Amino acid sequence: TFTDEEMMIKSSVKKFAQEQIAPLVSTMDENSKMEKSVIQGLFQQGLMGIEVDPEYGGTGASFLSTVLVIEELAKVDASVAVFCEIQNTLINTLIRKHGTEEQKATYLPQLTTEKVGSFCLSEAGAGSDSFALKTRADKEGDYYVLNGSKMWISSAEHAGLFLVMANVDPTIGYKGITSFLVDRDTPGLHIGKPENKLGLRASSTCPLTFENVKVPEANILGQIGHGYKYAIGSLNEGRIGIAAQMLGLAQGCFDYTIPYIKERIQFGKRLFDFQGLQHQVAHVATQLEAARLLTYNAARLLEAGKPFIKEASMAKYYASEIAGQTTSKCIEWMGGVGYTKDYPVEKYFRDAKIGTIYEGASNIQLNTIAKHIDAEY
Amino acid sequence: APLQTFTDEEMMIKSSVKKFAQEQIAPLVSTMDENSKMEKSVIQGLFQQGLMGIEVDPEYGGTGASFLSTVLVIEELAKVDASVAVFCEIQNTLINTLIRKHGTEEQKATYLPQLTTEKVGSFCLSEAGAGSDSFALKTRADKEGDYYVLNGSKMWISSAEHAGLFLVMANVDPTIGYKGITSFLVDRDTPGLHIGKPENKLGLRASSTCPLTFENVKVPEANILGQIGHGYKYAIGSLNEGRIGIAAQMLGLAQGCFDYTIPYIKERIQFGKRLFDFQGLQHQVAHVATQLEAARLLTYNAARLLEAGKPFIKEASMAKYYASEIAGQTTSKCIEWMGGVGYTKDYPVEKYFRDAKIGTIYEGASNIQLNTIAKHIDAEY
Amino acid sequence: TFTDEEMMIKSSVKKFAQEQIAPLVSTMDENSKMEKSVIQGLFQQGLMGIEVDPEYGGTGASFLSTVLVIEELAKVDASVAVFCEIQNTLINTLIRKHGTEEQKATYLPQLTTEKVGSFCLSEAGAGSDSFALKTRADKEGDYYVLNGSKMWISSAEHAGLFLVMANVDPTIGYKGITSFLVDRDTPGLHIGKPENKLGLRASSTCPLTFENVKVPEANILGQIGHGYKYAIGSLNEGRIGIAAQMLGLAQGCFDYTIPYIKERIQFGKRLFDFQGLQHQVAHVATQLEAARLLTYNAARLLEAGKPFIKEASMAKYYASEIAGQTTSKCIEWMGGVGYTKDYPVEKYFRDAKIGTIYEGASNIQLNTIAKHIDAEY
Amino acid sequence: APLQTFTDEEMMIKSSVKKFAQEQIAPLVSTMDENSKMEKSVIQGLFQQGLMGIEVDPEYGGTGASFLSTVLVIEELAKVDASVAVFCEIQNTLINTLIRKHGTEEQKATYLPQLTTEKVGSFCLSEAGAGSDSFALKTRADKEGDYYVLNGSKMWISSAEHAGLFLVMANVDPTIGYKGITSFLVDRDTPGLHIGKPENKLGLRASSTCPLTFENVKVPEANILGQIGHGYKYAIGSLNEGRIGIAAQMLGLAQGCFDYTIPYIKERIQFGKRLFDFQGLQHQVAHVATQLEAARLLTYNAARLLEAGKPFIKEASMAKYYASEIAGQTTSKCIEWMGGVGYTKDYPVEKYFRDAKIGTIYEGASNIQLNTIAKHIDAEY
Ligand SMILES: Cc1cc2nc3c(=O)[nH]c(=O)nc-3n(C[C@H](O)[C@H](O)[C@H](O)COP(=O)(O)OP(=O)(O)OC[C@H]3O[C@@H](n4cnc5c(N)ncnc54)[C@H](O)[C@@H]3O)c2cc1C
Ligand SMILES: Cc1cc2nc3c(=O)[nH]c(=O)nc-3n(C[C@H](O)[C@H](O)[C@H](O)COP(=O)(O)OP(=O)(O)OC[C@H]3O[C@@H](n4cnc5c(N)ncnc54)[C@H](O)[C@@H]3O)c2cc1C
Ligand SMILES: Cc1cc2nc3c(=O)[nH]c(=O)nc-3n(C[C@H](O)[C@H](O)[C@H](O)COP(=O)(O)OP(=O)(O)OC[C@H]3O[C@@H](n4cnc5c(N)ncnc54)[C@H](O)[C@@H]3O)c2cc1C
Ligand SMILES: Cc1cc2nc3c(=O)[nH]c(=O)nc-3n(C[C@H](O)[C@H](O)[C@H](O)COP(=O)(O)OP(=O)(O)OC[C@H]3O[C@@H](n4cnc5c(N)ncnc54)[C@H](O)[C@@H]3O)c2cc1C
Ligand SMILES: CC(C)(COP(=O)(O)OP(=O)(O)OC[C@H]1O[C@@H](n2cnc3c(N)ncnc32)[C@H](O)[C@@H]1OP(=O)(O)O)[C@@H](O)C(=O)NCCC(=O)NCCSS
Ligand SMILES: CC(C)(COP(=O)(O)OP(=O)(O)OC[C@H]1O[C@@H](n2cnc3c(N)ncnc32)[C@H](O)[C@@H]1OP(=O)(O)O)[C@@H](O)C(=O)NCCC(=O)NCCSS
Ligand SMILES: CC(C)(COP(=O)(O)OP(=O)(O)OC[C@H]1O[C@@H](n2cnc3c(N)ncnc32)[C@H](O)[C@@H]1OP(=O)(O)O)[C@@H](O)C(=O)NCCC(=O)NCCSS
Ligand SMILES: CC(C)(COP(=O)(O)OP(=O)(O)OC[C@H]1O[C@@H](n2cnc3c(N)ncnc32)[C@H](O)[C@@H]1OP(=O)(O)O)[C@@H](O)C(=O)NCCC(=O)NCCSS
Ligand SMILES: [Cl-]
Ligand SMILES: [Cl-]
Ligand SMILES: [Cl-]
Ligand SMILES: [Cl-]
Ligand SMILES: [Cl-]
Ligand SMILES: [Cl-]
Ligand SMILES: [Cl-]
Ligand SMILES: [Cl-]
Ligand SMILES: [Cl-]
Ligand SMILES: [Cl-]
Repeated sequence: TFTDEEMMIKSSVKKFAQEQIAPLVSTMDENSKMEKSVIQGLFQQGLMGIEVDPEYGGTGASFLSTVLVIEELAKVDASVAVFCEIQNTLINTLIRKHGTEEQKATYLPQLTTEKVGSFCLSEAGAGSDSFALKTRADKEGDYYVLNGSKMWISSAEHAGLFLVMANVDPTIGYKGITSFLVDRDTPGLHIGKPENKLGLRASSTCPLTFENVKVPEANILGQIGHGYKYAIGSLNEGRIGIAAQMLGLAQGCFDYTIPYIKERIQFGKRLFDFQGLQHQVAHVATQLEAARLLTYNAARLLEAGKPFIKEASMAKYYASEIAGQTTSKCIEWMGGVGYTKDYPVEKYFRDAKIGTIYEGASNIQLNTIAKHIDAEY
Repeated sequence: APLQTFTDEEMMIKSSVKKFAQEQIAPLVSTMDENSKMEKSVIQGLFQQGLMGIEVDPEYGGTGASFLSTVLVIEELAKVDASVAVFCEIQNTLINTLIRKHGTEEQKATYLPQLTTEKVGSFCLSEAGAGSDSFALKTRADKEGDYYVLNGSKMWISSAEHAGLFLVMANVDPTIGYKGITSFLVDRDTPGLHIGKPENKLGLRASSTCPLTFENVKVPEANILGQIGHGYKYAIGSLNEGRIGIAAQMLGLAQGCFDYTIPYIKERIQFGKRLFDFQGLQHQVAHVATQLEAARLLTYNAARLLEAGKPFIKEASMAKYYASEIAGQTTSKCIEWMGGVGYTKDYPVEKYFRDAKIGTIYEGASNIQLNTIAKHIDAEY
Repeated sequence: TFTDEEMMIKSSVKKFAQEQIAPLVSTMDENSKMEKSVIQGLFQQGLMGIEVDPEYGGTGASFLSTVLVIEELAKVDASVAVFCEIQNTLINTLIRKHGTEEQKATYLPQLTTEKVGSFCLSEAGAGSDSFALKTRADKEGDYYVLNGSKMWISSAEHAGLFLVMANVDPTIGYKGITSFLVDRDTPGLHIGKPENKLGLRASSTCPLTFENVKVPEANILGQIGHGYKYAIGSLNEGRIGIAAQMLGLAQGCFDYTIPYIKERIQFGKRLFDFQGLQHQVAHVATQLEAARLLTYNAARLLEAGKPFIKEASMAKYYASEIAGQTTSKCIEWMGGVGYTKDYPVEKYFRDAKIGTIYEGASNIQLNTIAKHIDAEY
Repeated sequence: APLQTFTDEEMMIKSSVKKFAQEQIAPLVSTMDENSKMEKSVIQGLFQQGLMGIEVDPEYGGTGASFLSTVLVIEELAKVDASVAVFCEIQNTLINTLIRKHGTEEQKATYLPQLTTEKVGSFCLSEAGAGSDSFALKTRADKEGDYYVLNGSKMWISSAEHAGLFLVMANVDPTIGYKGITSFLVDRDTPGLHIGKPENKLGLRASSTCPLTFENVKVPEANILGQIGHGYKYAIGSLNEGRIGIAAQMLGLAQGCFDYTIPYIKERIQFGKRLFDFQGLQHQVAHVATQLEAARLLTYNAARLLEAGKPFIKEASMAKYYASEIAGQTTSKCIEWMGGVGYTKDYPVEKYFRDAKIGTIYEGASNIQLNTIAKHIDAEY
């Protein structure tokens, strides 16, 4: 039961996705390249500043709107959904919450209209162990020198803004981790070739290297040493976003597959009429239902200002795990055609597999959930 | 708002039941299980606390609360004793609802004040040859003057040992199949009605479960509940609601089991660590917690859909299937997390395990839930 | 494919179980009491000395014969099976392997004819962490004083011999653990009342208290400080025994249930003809087949003198887990009648649940398998 | 003796294929996957190593080895590349077996020497309207003098791009249903036979999978393989063995993936620990190891049952179902254990994952395997 605005935004995104994205899904996947038409369409439609204030060109909508947009996009293409998720839930939120009036006035208008941001936390030696990051920041008078590397950076290929976590004092561990706003065009910053991936292929995923990258002191986001707090704070909200992506992906796969099994006839009946298959369908539908409830409930808790971290982890864990199961089963229900790239279900399957890995792997979600359970008893 | 946000009345009712269960039920749980016998004090308490007429209008002695209140009461009772919870669920969700929905004004005035104050009802559908296939029931009702004569048998009748009222589904015209099935309000002490000995069961042992036989049982024509030949409709309609009620029971028992077990694994030490600090065990606990959360949301959402007058049958089936399946998994894992002590009757987790197993069988076995969900999915595409 | 002797032993055990045990299963379960007639029959049939040399009244059979016997008994009553498994795989084996010729001459003739043995490792503070056992043994000239308590001792109510693990020097930790042959009627040895259990109810499970229990130095089994090794060695073999018990229990439950679902009619069909149910049955059958192959292969690896520990753990883990799944499903396939004590499937379900707990709980089995996988690469 | 105790010849053949696969196949696996194109060198190499006539008698240029040897060759190949394994599986367990078991002495003398040395065969059963329902195939064979004229189409034909021989199931009398189905030996260069474009696939990409069409394809009556109208029996007979072959492929690919992943999780450090030392991950690994072990035993036992002339169809279905299902779970878990690198094509685990998914679909989808298993269980009680 959504507000009028939430319902309108959902219907608008559904139309946009069907008309502007669906025709391109296959070719974007094949060539690991999101089309400019889609990217600029997202900005044009106000989908890159959903919660940002209108004064900065934002839509001014609710967090649940962002969730419904992510879900609705992912029903067509999970790659476009995460592209939208990163901008809204990681980049925009961090700048909204911790930016100075100066930083907000500068960056938010660009971020709602044409500039793409990348969230730069992970390194080769700091994946699940994010706070072991070795990218360092040395204060030299009016600027900081950044040295290190990042790995797996989503949207980096054409990003203009990099939100970079770097340690200003490695002798104090994670409490030296600080957030920096870094412009693309700066000596020493290199964005490498996008990875060649199993799925999520249209979402660029690039290595970064920082060779004596110089960042003005005014480009520190928030307080020195609090960057670890901002990283995991934004990722707590990001887990709801990834729950929504995984949900939408799984739903889109399911929605496509049921009409097929209704129409396909073997042994004189609809595939849907074999009870073994009906039971698998019903089991999966129940899991999709549970996933949707967990995702929306986490979102509503966040909106209400209630504790939501355990619930966000629960949604991301469950939705990502059941998206793997849903997509795997849909290929089977389709049979042979499901194994071919002429049908969409094999892409949903390839895309879903990422969900149990990024924004905190499944084991990490369970660790977080257990910590919360320990504190409740 | 979040699914766990309740009205003031819902919150107050939940709180009262928690207190009542802990004070009046918990000390008797073990004895009742051991002896397969519900205590009169507990039955009296349920009535005295208003828990047998939760949604019934205050004009008939009821509390006039929401359906979600009934769900919360069942859950809360089941955290302490699943057998007491089903006793409450049958009265509210099957018996009272059938009469509230399909009774004449005279029938409501006559039966509801008794059902809210002292009289227990039994729902009588199933037979030896008609379990999942309920509408193959062979109990027949033959019209003689202004009465019907009932002949046949029923099986698996819960609360029969104490019930004053039996809501009996019987066929008035077996040649038209299910469309002959009719609901009858049969009083306990009607000549020809025999209540057999209670089953010796794995769990839910304090809830009496008895066979019935009908030998020329005379029932006035006025004692038909609703329209002749619509008994099948009324039975399954009430069971659609009862499925949310069984979801609530399964949820509550799984939660009670889990809540008991976590403090133990935090306290118990092996290899110098709390059991809770073994990551394998932690992951299992977190996975189970997630399933409990999903089961809760499914159950409450089904209840809210029902309250909003929205379609709820698929969702009720989803809640019952899911809650019952994860109640089995939850209780099975809790025994393991407890270790050896979990396998003994000196601890409560083995009873929760035995009790949970019924949830995938009664009020429509799991396969039947899946068949129902599939029918709705086919209609949606 | 088995040897002529293995086939003959299996066939005679099947007969003995159906004629002498089956009629008593319900009552033994209801009363939590093993019948003396059943115990006498086990000894009389040569089932309590399966691999013991004929010198000592044994049957002189193979280890796989012991596995087949435990499986066949468990098809009728898991409680009777474990009684047999403890005697053969834990007690007899330890005395055969580590006994002096005088100890063998004394105890093995008794253990094959009338005397029941109990294996005494676990304590309240030492279950999974067995080697944290606090029962101590002090040498006082020609004897050892044992002080402490044990928990969960199977067969204790009837046992004339207790094989006890006690620590002779706790500063050395587990390397002080030593094994002692203790006669029932020794002062200071108190056997508590049997546990009131969920299942395996006919197998007595008692606490023991050792208040200054004096064991002659002649009654040390093996070398001092090597008791930890004997304990876990016998338990490696015991794990194959419990796999066989769990296999038999699950197979007996399955074998009972299939005729019912073929005979029972709903909606004008045999229950067996509903495809959802068929698929569940076929899935369980596949797991039963896999559990059997794991159990027998582990047994053959032991007999061939090949490494078998990883394989024994895999068998016990898998067979116990699928015994729980099989019995849970069988109740569902039977419907209402499966939930009543008038039918046998609810007992199989209560009995199966102990399989993932005793003889090293599932998590411990997985830790062991992981240690071996670690060593293979 | 344990199921992993082989004959000296079986051990020798396993070792030989391991060496061949590592030296001749491993370097090319990524290119073949990327290009969807099997390399000529690999196919030539399979023939040269004697891997395309494993069980064929030496009088026809075969090795005359055991069926378990074929299983071990398939397993060992799939550890490196499941596409190459299926290429070998079809030739040995479908094509060579059909002709060995049901060919005349003349057909054996003509075809087996070709098939053991240079000629690839395709097995042509499935159609767009006849997948799981194979025997609903509509390809017709009409008698015209001493010849049969084939008309229709096939779908999903593996190895078609390279095949010189097509074993085609066609119905000579559609009015008698499945009893009209007949196997035909059809040369690639027969007029009227057209091989369509290879499918663009999720995995198994180096194995060509093509549609066929038959326009008045004239076959001499001597080219019927076996008895007219028994082609349904021959086809499903060969598929019962092929199910053990696919079990072996799924087993080998899962094992290869597993074997690659364990050293990685031993060496990768996070939070100061090897990934292998996180107990949650350890338990997942141990669980997967147990499943692999169980799949191996099911696979080898089914093979040994077949060799002993014992009933093996239920066991073959159990092996294929179980191995395919756990290959999916194994490869899915390996990607997770690897983390980010597992999701990239620079590492080999994502290909195992994509390849494994075909296992639950071809050679009789999982549901069909369960149906077959159930039919045998019914006969046993
Ligand atoms: C396509 C893609 C896009 C991404 N997007 C971004 C991005 O935009 N910005 C960014 O900063 N990062 C991004 N990530 C990085 C992502 O968050 C990491 O891949 C993830 O955190 C896991 O790190 P890892 O790959 O180093 O795996 P590892 O940390 O090496 O984990 C491997 C396995 O070890 C297990 N494991 C690790 N630690 C524990 C533990 N303590 N307990 C139990 N199990 C454990 C994990 O659960 C996992 O199963 C992206 C990654 C990918 C693949
Ligand atoms: C303790 C207890 C209390 C009960 N309470 C009551 C009560 O108060 N009043 C009352 O009327 N009944 C009551 N029931 C009856 C209960 O609802 C039935 O046991 C249940 O509906 C199953 O019927 P059955 O036992 O005959 O099993 P069956 O119908 O024989 O089912 C056996 C198995 O077959 C499967 N199956 C059956 N049909 C299909 C199908 N079409 N497709 C796929 N699978 C199928 C089922 O899912 C199940 O797994 C109670 C039962 C018990 C055990
Ligand atoms: C009926 C019965 C009969 C028995 N028979 C005998 C007998 O004859 N003789 C005898 O000596 N003993 C016997 N046992 C004892 C049995 O072996 C123990 O109950 C078992 O080893 C577990 O010990 P615990 O009960 O203290 O549970 P705990 O050790 O407290 O374990 C509880 C849970 O914690 C988990 N856990 C513990 N350690 C770890 C770890 N390192 N990593 C991950 N998870 C962990 C366990 O897997 C389990 O899930 C019997 C027990 C029973 C119930
Ligand atoms: C890469 C590839 C290679 C192949 N190789 C060959 C080859 O060389 N030669 C050849 O002839 N064929 C080959 N096959 C065809 C393959 O065997 C079929 O795809 C398979 O039998 C499934 O048929 P289908 O694709 O039409 O799916 P369908 O028959 O439409 O099945 C779709 C789904 O419906 C379910 N279903 C169908 N019937 C039932 C039932 N009765 N009960 C319960 N569930 C049911 C299935 O289990 C599956 O989940 C190949 C296929 C592929 C994709
Ligand atoms: C967050 C992280 C890195 C912390 O692990 P670890 O180093 O073991 O953390 P801890 O020792 O428990 O705590 C360190 C600090 O983090 C905080 N913290 C840890 N998890 C948190 C969470 N989920 N939410 C908020 N704070 C958290 C702790 O409160 C502590 O801060 P303070 O000293 O100010 O109280 C880990 O749990 C995690 O989530 N890793 C995956 C990160 C991720 O999602 N990456 C994906 C990037 S986009 S694909
Ligand atoms: C309800 C029942 C018996 C019907 O099975 P079946 O005979 O296959 O039903 P159908 O042939 O699909 O339809 C029969 C009638 O019931 C209706 N119906 C079936 N399921 C229904 C449901 N869940 N809700 C409402 N109506 C339902 C049908 O619409 C039809 O009525 P109409 O002719 O008025 O449209 C079966 O689905 C079921 O739920 N069985 C278990 C019953 C149960 O829960 N027993 C427990 C008692 S307490 S333990
Ligand atoms: C065996 C036990 C107690 C060891 O605990 P743990 O902390 O892992 O011990 P470790 O540090 O691994 O090693 C201690 C010694 O035991 C040995 N050991 C451990 N597990 C072993 C096994 N499965 N087989 C053989 N030896 C084993 C080690 O080799 C070491 O001996 P050495 O010092 O001579 O090399 C534990 O893994 C276990 O299995 N617990 C359950 C015990 C059980 O089955 N109880 C049931 C009784 S009847 S229900
Ligand atoms: C075999 C097949 C096609 C037919 O199923 P179905 O319609 O239920 O067949 P049935 O009615 O049970 O029996 C039809 C005939 O086939 C026989 N048969 C069926 N399954 C058999 C099996 N597994 N082994 C041997 N014979 C079998 C029957 O005995 C009967 O022949 P007879 O009249 O001589 O006794 C189906 O079960 C199957 O296996 N489908 C998948 C086919 C496959 O593997 N395709 C892959 C090609 S390569 S990817
Ligand atoms: Cl803003
Ligand atoms: Cl991108
Ligand atoms: Cl009312
Ligand atoms: Cl009662
Ligand atoms: Cl789930
Ligand atoms: Cl001996
Ligand atoms: Cl005993
Ligand atoms: Cl399994
Ligand atoms: Cl030959
Ligand atoms: Cl090819």
